Amino acid sequence: NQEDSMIMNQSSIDRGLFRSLFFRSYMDQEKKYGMSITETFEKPQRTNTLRMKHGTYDKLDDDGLIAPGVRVSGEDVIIGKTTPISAYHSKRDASTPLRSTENGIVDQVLVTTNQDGLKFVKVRVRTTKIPQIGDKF
Amino acid sequence: LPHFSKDDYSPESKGFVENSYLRGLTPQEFFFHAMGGREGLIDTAVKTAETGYIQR
Amino acid sequence: TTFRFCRDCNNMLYPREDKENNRLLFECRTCSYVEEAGSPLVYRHELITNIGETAGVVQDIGSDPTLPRSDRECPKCHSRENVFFQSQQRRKDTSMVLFFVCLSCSHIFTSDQKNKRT
Amino acid sequence: DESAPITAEDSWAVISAFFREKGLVSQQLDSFNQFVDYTLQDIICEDSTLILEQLARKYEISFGKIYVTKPMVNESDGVTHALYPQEARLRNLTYSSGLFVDVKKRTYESGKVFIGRLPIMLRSKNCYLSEATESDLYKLKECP
Amino acid sequence: RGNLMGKRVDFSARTVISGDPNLELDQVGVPKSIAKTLTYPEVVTPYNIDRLTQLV
Amino acid sequence: DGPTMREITETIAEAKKKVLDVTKEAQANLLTAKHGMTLRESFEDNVVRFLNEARD
Amino acid sequence: KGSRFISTLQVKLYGREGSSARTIKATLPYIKQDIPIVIIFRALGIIPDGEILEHICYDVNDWQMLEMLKPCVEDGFVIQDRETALDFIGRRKEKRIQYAKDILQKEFLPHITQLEGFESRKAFFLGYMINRLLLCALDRKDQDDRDHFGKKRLDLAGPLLAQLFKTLFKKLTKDIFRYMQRTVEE
Amino acid sequence: VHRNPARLMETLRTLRRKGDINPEVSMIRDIREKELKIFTDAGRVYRPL
Amino acid sequence: SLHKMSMMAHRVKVIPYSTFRLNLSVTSPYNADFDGDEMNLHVPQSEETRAELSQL
Amino acid sequence: EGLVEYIDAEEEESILIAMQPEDLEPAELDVDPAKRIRVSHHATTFTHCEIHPSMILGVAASIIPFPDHNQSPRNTYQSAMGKQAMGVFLTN
Amino acid sequence: LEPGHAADQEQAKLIRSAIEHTTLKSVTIASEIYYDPDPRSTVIPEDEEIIQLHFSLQSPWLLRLELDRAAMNDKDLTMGQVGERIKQTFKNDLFVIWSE
Amino acid sequence: MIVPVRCFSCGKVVGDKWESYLNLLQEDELDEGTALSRLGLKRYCCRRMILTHVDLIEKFLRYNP
RNA sequence: AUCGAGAGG
DNA sequence: CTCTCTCTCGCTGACCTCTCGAT
DNA sequence: CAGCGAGAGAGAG
Ligand SMILES: [Mg+2]
Ligand SMILES: [Zn+2]
Ligand SMILES: [Zn+2]
Ligand SMILES: [Zn+2]
Repeated sequence: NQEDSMIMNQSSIDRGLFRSLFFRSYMDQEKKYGMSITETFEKPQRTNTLRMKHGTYDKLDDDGLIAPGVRVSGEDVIIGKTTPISAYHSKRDASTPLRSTENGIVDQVLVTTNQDGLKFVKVRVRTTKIPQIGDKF
Repeated sequence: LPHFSKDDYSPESKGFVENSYLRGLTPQEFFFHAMGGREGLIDTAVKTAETGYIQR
Repeated sequence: TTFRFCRDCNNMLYPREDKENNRLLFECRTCSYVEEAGSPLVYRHELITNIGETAGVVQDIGSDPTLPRSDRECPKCHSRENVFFQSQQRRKDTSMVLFFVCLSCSHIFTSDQKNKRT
Repeated sequence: DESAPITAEDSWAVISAFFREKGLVSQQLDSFNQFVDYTLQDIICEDSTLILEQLARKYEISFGKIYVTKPMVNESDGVTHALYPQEARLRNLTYSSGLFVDVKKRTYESGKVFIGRLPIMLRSKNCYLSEATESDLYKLKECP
Repeated sequence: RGNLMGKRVDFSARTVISGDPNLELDQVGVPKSIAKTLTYPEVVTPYNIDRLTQLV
Repeated sequence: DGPTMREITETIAEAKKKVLDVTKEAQANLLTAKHGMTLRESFEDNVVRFLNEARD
Repeated sequence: KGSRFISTLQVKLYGREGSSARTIKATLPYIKQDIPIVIIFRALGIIPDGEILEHICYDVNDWQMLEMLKPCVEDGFVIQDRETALDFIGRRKEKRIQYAKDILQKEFLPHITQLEGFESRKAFFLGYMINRLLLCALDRKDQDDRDHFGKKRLDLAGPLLAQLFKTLFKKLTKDIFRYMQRTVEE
Repeated sequence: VHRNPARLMETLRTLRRKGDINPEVSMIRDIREKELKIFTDAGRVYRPL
Repeated sequence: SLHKMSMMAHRVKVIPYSTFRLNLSVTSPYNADFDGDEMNLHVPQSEETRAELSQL
Repeated sequence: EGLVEYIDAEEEESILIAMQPEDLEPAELDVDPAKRIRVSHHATTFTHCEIHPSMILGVAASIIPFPDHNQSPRNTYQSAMGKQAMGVFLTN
Repeated sequence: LEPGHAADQEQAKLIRSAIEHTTLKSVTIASEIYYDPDPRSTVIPEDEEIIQLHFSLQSPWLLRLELDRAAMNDKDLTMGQVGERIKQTFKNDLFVIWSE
Repeated sequence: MIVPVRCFSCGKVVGDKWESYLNLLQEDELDEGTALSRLGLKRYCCRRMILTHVDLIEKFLRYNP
């Protein structure tokens, strides 16, 4: 407990104490280049997509949008989008990696259309954070 | 303070806090202590900036 | 030093000395009007001024809540209500001499024992 | 007993009534509400008319009172529909009210044009939520 | 000043710090993830060849 | 302790009485000013010293 | 109600505290050199020197303030008519006087009033400012502080939106005007 | 300027209490100052009392 | 980092949990306070550099 | 009704106020030692009386249990830290 | 203090008086510009008494300086010494008489 | 958000009591302390878990979805 | 990127 | 006279770390 | 926010 440190009862923590649901929402929208050219939300095709992020797309569905209940950590790709390029590797990856530190269970995914008409996706991942040594109290 | 009378150089108006922390502080005493503490925090940060310029 | 102007135009009088009878009289530039000088003081400079020790003393000052009310009492009308204030003049060197003003009879009684000048 | 003075405990009841009448953020809402109710009209009445003239004559455009729609959005390629704050936050779309001025054009010897979309403070008189019941707020998914 | 005098450094780590009574004053308690992340180049020697083989 | 608490309050009161006596003396204008020192300056030092010493 | 941006009027007392030739001089918003208060009062129309001092000073009794005023009256004796006071204005004839008059109506104390024939109220306020300057000079009153909360005004969201709204509305009205000038036909 | 300022101030205070004078508007009189400044101005923080 | 004392060589000990661990005493040269303070560790990459940290 | 009034800082300068209602009530002695020593107001005229002293405090400060019994810098530190503190931000 | 001089409070006072810049402004309560038509007869009764004090005796205009006793006592200078200082600074372009 | 199963310090189950506890204080207009004593939460920790808890699930339940 | 804002020692 | 000591209006600079917004 | 610095500027030699 020295220098303002503290000691917390592991038995009292095992019973849910100071336990925080942490929700993180990641958003990506279809980006319109104009002239009938649009970014596409789909699971990327490796030959079609160049410089894709080094993460698993297996969790990602066909649509390029992950589904609730999937467990994602590290480099797992939560949102999959491809960018047409002005002919091999025509698409370029716009997929959104999960942040490296998070482990998560996908709470929900919201797909809608904005005022201009582009498709919006918001993926909320849910983690439970338990008191761990060094957390500020 | 608006509660104190005009031209009061008496110790309570001038901010001397008779009461201890245990006893409790009257509202005027607390505001005066807050003035002092604010000066302290200001002093802390800005004077660290000055001292670091000196050190460099 | 009371300052005077010619009556007709109110522009400021200028001092003038007549040598033959050795007399001082003030003449306006705008109008040739000249008048004898009642007091023979062209100018006064106070390095130290007690003036402003009592500033804006009104009957209504007695009403103001901020100003404190003293225990002591004025000898003149023997009023008990009186309002006491520190000197209005704000100086590098100031005397912490309380000036007490009567609520009734408008008597101002300085706390200081040394000086009784108005 | 009415004549008896209050005590320190009685003061907290006055504080309570003050907060039920005003609320914590009352100052923000009052400023925005005044700006909508009266400031917009003064802003347009100042420099209201703008005239060019050539006798060889003068064209004047004066402005009637501004009308602020209850906040709603028209989806592009969609009908104009009421916008609500929960939907607005999920949509990444701005909470917005239409600004329409009665405009009168005269020639010196036309409906309500819509001058623009103004953001609306939540809990403003113009915002729906201020009128809404707590149960209505639950349905609207904005927290009571 | 921002680059030549001072640089971002490879092989740098940082953590919230708490103190251990049992740990010796000279030593530093490094988390296992930090230790795994950071690497020191060691030239293979006849002395270290067995140790390094097993580490790899 | 209660007895010690009463002694502390009595010390605060004695310092306050000294402060009011010095204030009355200033009001009477019968006061000794240190050379090169305004009368208000001297009054401020005396009262500050009284209150600090009383706290100590 | 007028344009938000500020005209700041300064009235300053020249010379060290222990000096001769102490003058009270104010800066006009558009004029290179501070003009003596007497010249300003003459251009304002308050011609009599005693009348100028009465505008400045509201108590007959106090001699000291009047004595400080007297050197400025000595600068004022040179110009005894309003036309010359308006003449010695700015840098570059009746055009100069006219520029002075327009400046007096709009530039100096715009907040009291910017219309014509209100010069006396402006002069009274100017004399009040000179009196305040002298009270600080007399040490009867201490200098005002900036930190006082009543002097501090906290702009809320509504006013902040109002300034931009007026700016944007001005730009949009200007744009509508450009369209109208562009096409005679529609 | 005004004379008998205390009567006018009592009237103004009673008007504010009635509410014909805006409750927000702040009127300050200092007697020694011999000045009365009334502020309808916005942006002044006020406290209930 | 006011001092050479603020940058001191330490002997690695690998610990399970996530916080850097340091002795209670060594806090004072570091100005360390165990509430939420964050400290940085750098790893030498050369034998001469390691010898410089260890010897001095 | 005119029972309560709104005071600007400049209007506050002209007024003299009392922290507590009981202090205005005329006072003509034994006391519990533990209660904090309060100077008698010694003031004759009170234009107004404060609704409650605690209202000087901000929201985060109003959360602090006994800021009167603690050093003010600590109250500032907690007023900053409580925004960092986790809680149920909204039901929605 | 000079070596071998301690507990010399008055020597320290003399040293203080010597080092301290003292001006007429420091000791002067007031400066007054009077007009006195006759050098022998002054309008001021006090000045007439002073004129009587010196059997021995230009411009009618007079400058009258009133100086505080307490400051003059705090300073080492006598009043005659102050009037002296004024005199040799003036070069006798101006003529000064001092009250006792 | 919901009644904790057990007091963190001991682990004595407190989730059985809550409903009853509420009813008791409403049924008899009983003070909270007597209700906690009848519940058997004699230790102030088991007491604290019930007294300090606020049941936010009701507010969450109000939302229609 | 850039600019800003917030926060921690 | 003058070159000088006096008086100017300039510019010039003033520990990391972590989010989050906008462009 | 000095400032030390060129650039005036009467000024007391
Ligand atoms: Mg820390
Ligand atoms: Zn005349
Ligand atoms: Zn009397
Ligand atoms: Zn328990």
